Amino acid sequence: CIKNGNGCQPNGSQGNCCSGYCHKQPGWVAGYCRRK
Repeated sequence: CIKNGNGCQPNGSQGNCCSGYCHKQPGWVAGYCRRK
């Protein structure tokens, strides 16, 4: 969990990262976490 290299929003099933911040662009399938 956490960091720009971990699953967070693969298919929008209420995606949420422990950090409390994520990142998903309208292109890639699975959105990864984000710290800042």
